[PDB]
Amino acid sequence: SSSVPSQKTYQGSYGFRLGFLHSGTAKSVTCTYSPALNKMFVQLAKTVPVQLYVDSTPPPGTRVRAMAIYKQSQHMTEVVRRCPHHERSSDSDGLAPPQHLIRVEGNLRAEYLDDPNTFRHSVVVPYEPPEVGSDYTTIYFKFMCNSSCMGGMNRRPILVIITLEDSSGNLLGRDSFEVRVCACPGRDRRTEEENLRKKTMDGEYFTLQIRGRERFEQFRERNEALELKDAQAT
Amino acid sequence: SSSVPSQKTYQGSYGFRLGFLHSGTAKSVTCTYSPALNKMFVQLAKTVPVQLYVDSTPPPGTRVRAMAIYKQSQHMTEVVRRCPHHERSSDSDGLAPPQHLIRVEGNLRAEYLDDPNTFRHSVVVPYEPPEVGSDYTTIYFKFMCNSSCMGGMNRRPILVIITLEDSSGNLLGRDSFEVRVCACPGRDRRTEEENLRKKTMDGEYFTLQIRGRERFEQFRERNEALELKDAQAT
Amino acid sequence: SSSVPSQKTYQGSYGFRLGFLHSGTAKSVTCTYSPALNKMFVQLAKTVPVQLYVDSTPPPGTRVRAMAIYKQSQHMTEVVRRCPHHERSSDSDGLAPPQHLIRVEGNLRAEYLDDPNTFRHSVVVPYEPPEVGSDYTTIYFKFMCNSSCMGGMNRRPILVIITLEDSSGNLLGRDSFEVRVCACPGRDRRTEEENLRKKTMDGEYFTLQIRGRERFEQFRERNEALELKDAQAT
Amino acid sequence: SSSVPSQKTYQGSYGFRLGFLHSGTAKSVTCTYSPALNKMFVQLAKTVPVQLYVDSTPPPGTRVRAMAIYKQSQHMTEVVRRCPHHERSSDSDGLAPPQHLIRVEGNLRAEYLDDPNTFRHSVVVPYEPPEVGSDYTTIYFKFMCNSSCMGGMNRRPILVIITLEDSSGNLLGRDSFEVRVCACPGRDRRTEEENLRKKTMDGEYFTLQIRGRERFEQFRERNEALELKDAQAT
DNA sequence: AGGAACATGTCCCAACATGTTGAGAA
DNA sequence: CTCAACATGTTGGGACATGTTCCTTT
Ligand SMILES: [Zn+2]
Ligand SMILES: [Zn+2]
Ligand SMILES: [Zn+2]
Ligand SMILES: [Zn+2]
Repeated sequence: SSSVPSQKTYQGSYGFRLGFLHSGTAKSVTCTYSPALNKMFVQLAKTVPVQLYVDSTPPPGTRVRAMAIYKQSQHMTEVVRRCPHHERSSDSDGLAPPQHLIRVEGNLRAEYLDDPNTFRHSVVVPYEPPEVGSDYTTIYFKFMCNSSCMGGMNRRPILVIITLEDSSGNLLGRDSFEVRVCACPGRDRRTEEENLRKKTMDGEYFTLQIRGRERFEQFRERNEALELKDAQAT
Repeated sequence: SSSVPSQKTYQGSYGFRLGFLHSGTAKSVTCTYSPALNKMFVQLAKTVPVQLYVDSTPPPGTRVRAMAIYKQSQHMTEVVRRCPHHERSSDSDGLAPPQHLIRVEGNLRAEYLDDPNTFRHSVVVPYEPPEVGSDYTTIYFKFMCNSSCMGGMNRRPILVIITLEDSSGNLLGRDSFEVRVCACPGRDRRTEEENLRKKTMDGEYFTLQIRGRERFEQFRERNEALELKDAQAT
Repeated sequence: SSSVPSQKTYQGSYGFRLGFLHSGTAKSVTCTYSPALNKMFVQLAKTVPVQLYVDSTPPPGTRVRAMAIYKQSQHMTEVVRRCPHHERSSDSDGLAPPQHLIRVEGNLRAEYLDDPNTFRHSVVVPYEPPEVGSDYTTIYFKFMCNSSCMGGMNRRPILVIITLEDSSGNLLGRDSFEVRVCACPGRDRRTEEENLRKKTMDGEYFTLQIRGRERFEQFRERNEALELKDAQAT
Repeated sequence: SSSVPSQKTYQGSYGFRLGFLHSGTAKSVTCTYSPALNKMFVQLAKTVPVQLYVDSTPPPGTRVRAMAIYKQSQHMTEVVRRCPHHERSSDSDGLAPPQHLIRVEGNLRAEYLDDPNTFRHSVVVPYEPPEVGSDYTTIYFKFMCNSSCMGGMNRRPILVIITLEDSSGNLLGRDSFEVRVCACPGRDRRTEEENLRKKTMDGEYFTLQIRGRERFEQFRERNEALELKDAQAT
């Protein structure tokens, strides 16, 4: 009640920042990212690949930490955790405590923390350099609850904070993205981007006609992302 | 689960890449390759010839490893293995462990690895130069499970990664192709190449509103570029 | 797992049976009963009045027990309990254990049992005679979970069994009705009674062949005979 | 070893037979019996009990055997067990061996064991006299595998031998019915009755037009019910 | 407080998917 | 060694299910 985890973006000296795959919005997609809202839509307990980018390799012993907080200010001080139901269910993973919302997949060096003061949960992993011929590293997350789970997130939007820190635990970089765990990411995603379009519509716009639905959605995706970089330029 | 090995193409210092041009005559193969999908269609336990291309002769001790991973991101962290039924089968030649999906044929120097940290399976063979009169080295594989095997791949599409490495295991080159092990390769290939065609024969147009003159310029050219390349499907 | 308690109607020596005729005025109830389904629609934790009818006054020590079981046979063996979230709620009045779904209201003699052999839950109260001027005894229930509560009933229809017994617990009578705890009782009732109607109004003509002259007569004396008795919408 | 037991409808002095609740060819189900085929279509691990009926209720202690045997004149020797895949799947129920096809939940009297010589699988339960306020008995059946699982029944038909046997285990009854555990008991059921009735249909056949998809099923829940009561040619 | 208008998890079933079997082609 | 017909588990997404928000109403 006297300290909330900072969510201010910060590239730092290593140009740290995140990247995500490109997905559709079909009623079959299990995970899909919206550059228009910097928000990930994923089904319960399904893999969420997050790409980590760097301009220069960080010092030895650098770790990456994932932590979730509530987006709305009236809930910001409330620790995000699993609901009574899903909490009362153990998984093959004997590493992550049954109360943690975020898990890391395929990494036995992962470590789950319960802050003794803030009581906030978080999972940390060693920073690994990109594979030879690659420009980024990628971590695979999982969210063990539906944003709607009663007794848990209870329909409250959450934000995921990814920090890059050194052996001492000092901040080296930080980025973030919103998350919504739901039954149909495709549907929910289309709905939100649809409500966003019918809003910031004002001014002089050039018109480009595109052939094909897939090609169009890519062009539209790259377009809405650019309109975001401007949304907060001043 | 287990971390995901890189699947990014990397020709490296030797311009490493794969080829799939092996006639039907001589060792009448029942498999077939589709360049339109970069996917091979083969039957369970049947020879699959793959061509290795390199610009200059690699150093002494170079090897060639083969590893299979699940294509879809929600399965990428799961290790690709054989199904219980086929695993306990006696189709084992001794050299290859009963749990490996990928096998090398006609090479007694092949070594099968069951990683102790990533739990991933793979098979390695010493790199061999092309035959006198050829500019490529052939290698023969065998897939011990149907892509549909329950308990196994379970109808989940897989991707085979071929990496070139030095005696130590350092990456020198990498390439890959999709694989589907079925009972009727010819059929399944027609169907999939057919579904691919229908996907690029839909003439529906969409309009996009672009803000900023320069931006429009960039997007337009991007489109004209894809446009002046649409007329070639004949 | 747990054996399934009998749900067969048995009026017994006292002609025991239930009734659901309680006006809206006085204790304005938000629940509603559908005789066309013998199913009660009520909201979470809201009073549900039920009438007890008997031909002759029962012996001293007679009690009335209430037990809920899942309707569908594939769930019948699962004990009906509250969900984790609502179970840890503070809506507990003390008398009733936090895990019980069914509660008795306005009766401090009510006893809650958590069977040590069947693990089934139930609540009992001493049988009380009708009020001067009435031929039925009223009892008030409270359902502490929504039929949709995950971790709990999980959208699975339940059935409430009311049994009349002697001081020892021997069966003297039994009756029952279905129950659905939802947020909008009125709506859900209309929908279900509506789906019931459409089920008994289909107007598509199909064909049926027979291989006899006698037996045919029976299915002949009923066919063009049921299409007559329809003095409801004509 | 021995051989395959009888399956000739032999009620005996005590008489014996069973029954199944209402089951329509509607694909809106998870199980259904086709009297015109004597085949119990049911999904995987979905409880599907059968009614116990007996005129002269045998002496307490008597038991009802239930076994599975292939109806094909070549596999009748092979024991009916679970596929290698599902075998790994160790269900919570430790009462039934993780290799037995049949199960019976919510019944401590459940008996499971491997034959000492032939090494067969069987389940036996004590004939519980119709309890207070009833007239018959009901046991909860299951099938932990599909009739198509490879490494198991492998697309091979089976019969559930239900013979009432005294405490000792001496013959007393003999009833039976074929089973086809699948994923679509509805479709599958009709896809058989079709080709079934497709044969032998030349002669005097009256007509009858029934209006009402449900009524049609009602005139079928009796007419066809007499195709086993009137059709006594053999 | 009764009730459209959301918000959001499940279900239905016609495709679709895919190993079998078998008769015919070169 | 190719197709046609089957035999059979899985899927895609519109329809349905179901708690929540908030204006209009006694
Ligand atoms: Zn939850
Ligand atoms: Zn297999
Ligand atoms: Zn609840
Ligand atoms: Zn099986």
